[PDB]
Amino acid sequence: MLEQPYLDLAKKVLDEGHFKPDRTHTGTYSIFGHQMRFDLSKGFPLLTTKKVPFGLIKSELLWFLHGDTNIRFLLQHRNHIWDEWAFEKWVKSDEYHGPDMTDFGHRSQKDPEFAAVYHEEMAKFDDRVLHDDAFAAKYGDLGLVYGSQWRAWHTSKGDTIDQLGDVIEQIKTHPYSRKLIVSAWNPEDVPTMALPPCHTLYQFYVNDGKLSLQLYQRSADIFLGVPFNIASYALLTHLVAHECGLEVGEFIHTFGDAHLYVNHLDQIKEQLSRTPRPAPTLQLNPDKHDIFDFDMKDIKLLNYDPYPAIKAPVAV
Amino acid sequence: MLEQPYLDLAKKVLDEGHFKPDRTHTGTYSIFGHQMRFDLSKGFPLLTTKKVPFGLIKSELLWFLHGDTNIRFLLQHRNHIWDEWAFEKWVKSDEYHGPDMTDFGHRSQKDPEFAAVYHEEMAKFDDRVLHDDAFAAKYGDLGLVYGSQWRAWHTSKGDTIDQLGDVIEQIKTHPYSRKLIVSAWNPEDVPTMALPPCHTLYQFYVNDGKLSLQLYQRSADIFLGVPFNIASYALLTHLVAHECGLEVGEFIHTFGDAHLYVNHLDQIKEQLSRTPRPAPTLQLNPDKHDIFDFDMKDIKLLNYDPYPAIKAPVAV
Ligand SMILES: O=c1ccn([C@H]2C[C@H](O)[C@@H](COP(=O)(O)O)O2)c(=O)[nH]1
Ligand SMILES: O=c1ccn([C@H]2C[C@H](O)[C@@H](COP(=O)(O)O)O2)c(=O)[nH]1
Repeated sequence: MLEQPYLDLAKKVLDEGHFKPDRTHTGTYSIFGHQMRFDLSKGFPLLTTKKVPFGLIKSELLWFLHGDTNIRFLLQHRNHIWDEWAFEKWVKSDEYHGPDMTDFGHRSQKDPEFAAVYHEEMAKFDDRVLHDDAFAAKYGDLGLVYGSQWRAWHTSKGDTIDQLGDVIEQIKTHPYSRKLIVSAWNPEDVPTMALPPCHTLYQFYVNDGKLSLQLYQRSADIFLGVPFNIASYALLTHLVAHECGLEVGEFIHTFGDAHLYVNHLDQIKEQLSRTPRPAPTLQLNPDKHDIFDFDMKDIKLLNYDPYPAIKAPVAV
Repeated sequence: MLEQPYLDLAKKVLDEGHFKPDRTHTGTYSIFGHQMRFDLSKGFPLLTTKKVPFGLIKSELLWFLHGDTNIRFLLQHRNHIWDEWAFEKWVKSDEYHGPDMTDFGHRSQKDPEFAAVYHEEMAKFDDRVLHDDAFAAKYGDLGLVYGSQWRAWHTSKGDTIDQLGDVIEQIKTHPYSRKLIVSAWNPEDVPTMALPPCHTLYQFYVNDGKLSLQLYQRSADIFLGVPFNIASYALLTHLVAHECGLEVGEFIHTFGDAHLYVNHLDQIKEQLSRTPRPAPTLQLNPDKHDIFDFDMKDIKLLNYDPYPAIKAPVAV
């Protein structure tokens, strides 16, 4: 089945992943260097052996495509995937005067009541960003996140480069170019960042009128991370193909440190006992072609029939 | 045998590589996305089914390590791998007053006498760079080449970052870091360059006291390119391991566009009829550990017994 490569990665890490301690002191089982491919002509690689929220995937991707860096957009779509990042700044600001939120991420993980005051402050923060424009401009803007890296790479000369916009043009004028590359890694910024890009670099490739894309992910959470990562980039591959009038080829996913956190083993084992169902089909707006001017309604997933979702503790 | 992955790549591209035209109008057979690994504890991956000049590999690598960008160093070691690049500038300079060298690369490929006047001017150019310090400073310096990218990444703030020097430190203080990454791709520079980095990015990884390195090569010449590329990075893996006091793991080589130029098929087929011999063993100076202060004498290849070399026309 289409998603089999993912299940095969989960197995391999269980069988031969060496224990390797990580920064979160949680513990992991990892392997270095792995690659899997998905034939996008066979279907959309959104897992069926477990329910994945495609809505969070499409919204976040469009957010990236717009060159947006402000969370406000996301909250407007109920997408909270990045809140933790903006909320941190607020908490550590001189304007922040409320309950000490030190190590709130896992502190909430170890306190039902702390998580109460914490989920309270968070709910407030999200409200301000949603309504108070000046507050949003100050705390809702992540700054250095995929959107600016893809669409507004700051140059020494003081300008900004639209990597993605330029590459799409190159695909339209030199499809056989061996350097349709977009980077998210900037040695200048990487040192001072909290979490340097996990999706370090990706490359397009065209042949026989088909578009393929290879992604280099330096670090990966097999259980919680990967199911999403696959959907984000397979979707990007479709959008760019659509915009360039090409057929879709395959999404090649290359890994650096693929890992399983020790606290996801029972969950991963369970999923492995499930049998993949046919993959869903993706459908994009035929009339509209400028992918940068796309919105939710322009992308629809069909025939997605997953198994129930699988809950598991995030490693914080 | 140790080099089997390479032979397996050659086969695969012959069997299922789709014809794909390239910028040199030569013609190629390519595949997108491939990965092979070499267990460095089993030997050094310098091909035995064909003779490869390790001297050119060690000198060029040290050149990179020194953060050097001036060809002068290379010529001092009889290494001419980069001449073509510096020679071009000279030819197109206002100080250059001699035979028109337009498209000299392949123009020489189609004229025994042009190649004569051309090899004459080149021999002169190399002499000036070797003796005339001022000329070298002007034409012998490539500027944006691996050495400066690895060891002196120019920042907007006006500084220069030593990626490699910093990463080696991180390996010594946080070996389990999932971001021991060095990039050679700069969106700001890539557009105006003649040949953007083929070796786009590489990543270190440590576990069980062993160092592994994964390389992302966006484009590759299976026949003339790869045999060298493998040696350069397997050697870098050894040097860094040596400097950090770790054992050696494996070199994982990831590819974007792996290709065979149409004019190398008879040669590749011939090599495929050869049977790999045991791999050579690498030996580094035990007393000296600061790899940036290394020189030829500090690295020796043992028991390398290849088959005769295989001549083939370079795609220019
Ligand atoms: O889309 C994402 C984002 C993050 N990660 C994971 C990788 C690691 O589990 C953690 C980042 O820790 P470091 O790799 O930076 O050390 O987040 C993913 O797999 N997918
Ligand atoms: O160390 C090297 C340097 C170059 N190439 C090859 C790849 C392509 O054959 C050509 C570069 O052409 P473009 O890929 O940039 O389009 O050089 C290699 O395989 N190895």
